[PDB]
Amino acid sequence: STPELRKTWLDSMARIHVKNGDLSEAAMCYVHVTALVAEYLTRKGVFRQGCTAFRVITPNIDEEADVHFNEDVLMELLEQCADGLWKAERYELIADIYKLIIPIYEKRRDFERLAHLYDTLHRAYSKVTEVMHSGRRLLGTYFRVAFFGQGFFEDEDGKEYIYKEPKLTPLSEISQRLLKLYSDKFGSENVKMIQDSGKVNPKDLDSKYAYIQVTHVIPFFDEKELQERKTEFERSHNIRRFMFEMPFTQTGKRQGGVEEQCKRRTILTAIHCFPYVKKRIPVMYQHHTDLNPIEVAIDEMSKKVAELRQLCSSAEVDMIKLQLKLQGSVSVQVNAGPLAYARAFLDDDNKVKLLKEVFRQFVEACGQALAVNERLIKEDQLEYQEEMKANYREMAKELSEIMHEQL
Amino acid sequence: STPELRKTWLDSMARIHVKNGDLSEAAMCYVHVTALVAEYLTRKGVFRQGCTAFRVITPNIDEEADVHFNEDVLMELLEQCADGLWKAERYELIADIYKLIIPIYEKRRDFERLAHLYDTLHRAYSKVTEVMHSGRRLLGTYFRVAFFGQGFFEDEDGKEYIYKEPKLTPLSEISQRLLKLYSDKFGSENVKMIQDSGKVNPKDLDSKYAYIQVTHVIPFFDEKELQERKTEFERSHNIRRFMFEMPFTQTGKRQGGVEEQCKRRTILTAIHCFPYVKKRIPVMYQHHTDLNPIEVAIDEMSKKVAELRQLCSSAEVDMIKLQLKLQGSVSVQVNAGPLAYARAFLDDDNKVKLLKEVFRQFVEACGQALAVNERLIKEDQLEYQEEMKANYREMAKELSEIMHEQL
Amino acid sequence: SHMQTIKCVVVGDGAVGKTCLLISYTTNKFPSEYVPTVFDNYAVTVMIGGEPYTLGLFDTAGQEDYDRLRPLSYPQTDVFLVCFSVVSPSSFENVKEKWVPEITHHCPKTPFLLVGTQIDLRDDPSTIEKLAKNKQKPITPETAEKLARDLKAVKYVECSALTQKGLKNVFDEAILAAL
Amino acid sequence: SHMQTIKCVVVGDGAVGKTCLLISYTTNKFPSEYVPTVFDNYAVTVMIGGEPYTLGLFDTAGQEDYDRLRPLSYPQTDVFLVCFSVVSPSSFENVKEKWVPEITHHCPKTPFLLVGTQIDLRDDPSTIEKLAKNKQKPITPETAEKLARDLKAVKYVECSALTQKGLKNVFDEAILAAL
Repeated sequence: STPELRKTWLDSMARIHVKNGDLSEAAMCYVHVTALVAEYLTRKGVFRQGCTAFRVITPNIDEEADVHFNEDVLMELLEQCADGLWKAERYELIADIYKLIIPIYEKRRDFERLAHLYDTLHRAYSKVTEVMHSGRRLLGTYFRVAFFGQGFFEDEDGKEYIYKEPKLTPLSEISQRLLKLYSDKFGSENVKMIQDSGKVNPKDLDSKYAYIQVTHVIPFFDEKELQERKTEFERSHNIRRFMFEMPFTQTGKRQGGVEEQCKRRTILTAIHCFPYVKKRIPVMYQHHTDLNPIEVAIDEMSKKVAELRQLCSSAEVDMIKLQLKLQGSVSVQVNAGPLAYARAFLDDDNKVKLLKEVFRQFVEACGQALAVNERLIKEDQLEYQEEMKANYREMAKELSEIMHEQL
Repeated sequence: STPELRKTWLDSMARIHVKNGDLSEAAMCYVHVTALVAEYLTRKGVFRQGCTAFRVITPNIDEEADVHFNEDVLMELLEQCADGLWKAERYELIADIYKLIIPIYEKRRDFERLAHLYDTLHRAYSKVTEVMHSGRRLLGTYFRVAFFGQGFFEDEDGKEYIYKEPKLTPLSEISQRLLKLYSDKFGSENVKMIQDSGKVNPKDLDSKYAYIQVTHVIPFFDEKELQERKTEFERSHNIRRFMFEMPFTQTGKRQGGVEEQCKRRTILTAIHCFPYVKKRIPVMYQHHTDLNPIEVAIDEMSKKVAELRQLCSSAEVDMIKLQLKLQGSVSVQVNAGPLAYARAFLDDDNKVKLLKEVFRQFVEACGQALAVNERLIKEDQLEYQEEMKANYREMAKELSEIMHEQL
Repeated sequence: SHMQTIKCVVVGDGAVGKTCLLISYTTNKFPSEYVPTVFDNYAVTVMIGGEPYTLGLFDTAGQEDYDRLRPLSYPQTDVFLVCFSVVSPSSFENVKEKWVPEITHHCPKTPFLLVGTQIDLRDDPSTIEKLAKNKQKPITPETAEKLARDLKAVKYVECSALTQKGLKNVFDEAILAAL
Repeated sequence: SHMQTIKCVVVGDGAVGKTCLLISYTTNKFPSEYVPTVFDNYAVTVMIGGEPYTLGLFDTAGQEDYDRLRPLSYPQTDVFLVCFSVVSPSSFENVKEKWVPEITHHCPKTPFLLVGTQIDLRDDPSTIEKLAKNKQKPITPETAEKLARDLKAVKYVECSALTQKGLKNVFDEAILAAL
């Protein structure tokens, strides 16, 4: 009766996820229950595959390795996973469930059930093209969370998690929520937020306090993964690794001038993939890679050319967002400006070469952005557009003074 | 270039089938072309299965055992089979085609194409439940056709075919059509219709004439096949065997009295299954089984009890059709009446027993039919209903006089 | 949804071949080839304007022994088929004298068609001779159409169960008239 | 279909922490933790009434060196955010004296909100002391709301980039005002 007991726990977890609006975690709970019934029934010779058939839906399925269990029960559970995944807005995964039941319905000649599942699949793929175009699907945002204070957290002390939050939950929201939660259960004066995103050395914490560290992360993928995961959905599903970028300087640290600014990229690996049957998952392993100030400079410049390109390459261009980015490259008011990188590194280690390359595409990109904007502006700008053009010319002149080149 | 040449012939056949409105034969032509491209591409390692993957759609596929051929071409051919089978109203077979392309669309992330095929599948299964309820799907009627007259038909002389005709084409229609066709091309006075459904001995034909024999047949299934083919569609698709029933008497023959009436059931096997890439298919093999007059009597009685039962067992009963059948069992005006069987065989070979059995269910069946009709009649009958009740009572009395039993 | 079952009652003299043609048509058998049945009445599915229809053909005895019971089957009738053989002048006569009177007594507003039978016998030398010796000839379509318009029959149709000529059309028209 | 990109222009004095809070919010980083950028302006996607929205935050220099160029970015603006620090009386003053005059000169009908910043500094002993020696106290919400209704600001919102308190709400309101 372990299988029955596991189902009971998973069913109970799912209900809570449903009340909380965490419908992907409910859906994984349905999938895990269905996987365990399928495993059981395949062993009995009643169904042709167990657990591993669901691995495409979630690698976490490995964790699951009566006449309360039979074909009818499996069928209803499959139907539940399909509707569960619909509600979680993970449309792309519905066919993986339905492939498992289709042959059963065919064998039973149940044509009304076949009609129903195909209608769902059609709607699912329609939603997919729809949200792929509109960006209105928000599958969640992620944070590293770690607690500190033996006296307060008991066993939770020092443990790091990745938290998967609903929709577009911002740092300000989760950090204030957790601050509240524990302020309430320990007293506001005994709870401290650690803002520093670096490793916290416990030896410099005050035992008198409960500390909470929250840091925003995004899913991380290497080159090989970026090539296998070709859509936003595929980069939002079955994700185990997360990354954030932290400023430092050698004289330690964080925020400095361009000449001194380093960056540490930290990759964190969770023990399970998201989404899972829980919305927070222990960190298993981590590591990092540091970049030089010239490397940081190269990094930021590239993300800017790619950005301006994407904006221009669009079928239909978003003018405001194009203007936001263009203005902020050529008409900088507040920050140091793109040129500060050129002065600091391109004024007469030979990966100086590469920063030069990037700056070459940047001037062309801003160039393209101007051309595009010219055709979108409705006169009431035009002066605005003129200035940016003037700014852009001026800027090109200087980069030549520095790179001794055209542009 | 045989594969290319076969495709050319199949494509050409299909066009003709389309102009003629024989959309199942066009559809089989699409399937055969698709099967041959799949065979080719599987051998090249470009696709994971050829010919045999289409055997579920049609066993005739075995007959099919460039950079004009590639994945894109296969995909378009698959799409064509799906639409072809839709137009032929063979909805149940569309998924067999789409299973072959689904993984290709998934691999290419082509979500709009996935959406489209699932919409078709949903509509297909909706049509299936719809026509399963309404009987408005008419997939065709079949006839044995055989020609005679060396001087006229050359090589066609003596050859037997099964012809698959559109919709509900009746004997009167195909027989008059073929009579015309050949009357036109030989002269009306040189063409004779053979109505006799028995084997025609050529030795008693007049060489001076062209003869045509047309005989209506229906698909034939043994017990094992009736159990595997559980729907009307499954008994209308991939059919190789056909049957008709012919009266004879020992003093030869055809139509006699109940005491002398025999029946020959002839089973004919076509060289290919229907539907095929042609609407007429050579007969390969045949055989027959004769029934006794008492066997004929048993046969007809059963078909009558089953008939009355089906009519009564209906969710919603069809009153007229119930009345037609009921009246024709208990209030017989023209023909000899059910009792003629009882007199001829049940008046004081011990399968006499079985005829007794059947007559037992028949009286009960007519009984049930009366009860049912009582609740459907709208007064303006009632007298009519009363008479049939009176007729039924009278009839029961006599069968007791004969079987010495209740009833 | 469920297919609809038209009630068609068939009347006419007893030796004009009416049952023969009902059995031939509904079994898709030439007249000599069908297994005789001891049961009465027939159902056949027909396609009209692209749609299927179940046609219920209620057979009647044309003899006087049955004048009483026959009209019982007349309630609920959607269409009547009034049959005579075109090589039997008495048949034709009975259409006028017995048959349409009877059906329009009971069903004043239900349509009926005049059905001419055994049209392949217009060509039979022996049949024409037998008719000749009483100064008669087979009924022609012209003369049958007349009776049809005068009696208020929807129309006249004719056929040979033997040659199958006109057979399909007869029941196509019966369904068209019921609709 | 395609998601819609609200134009929000941010103005206010140069040392009230305005850029800091734009960067903190849009990068989801505490003020001390973000990688400095040499670029200006920020985009962030926010969910309002169940729907996503791209918010374009156009940053401006609050210095006089920029009075000329700054207003160039004002055409096409859907909403203004007028920022002052609640522990800087001159900031507040400039809202009245420079900032709303400027934006309502150029965009008479575009909504704006009053944004109070550095609210975590109301609690700082040193900051309160510095203000005290000039006979001043940190601005309260009450006094800020007043200025907001008198100036015709849609409303007053305030926040600390440091503690993250009120930060999300500030830009939720900016989007609500643009709609």
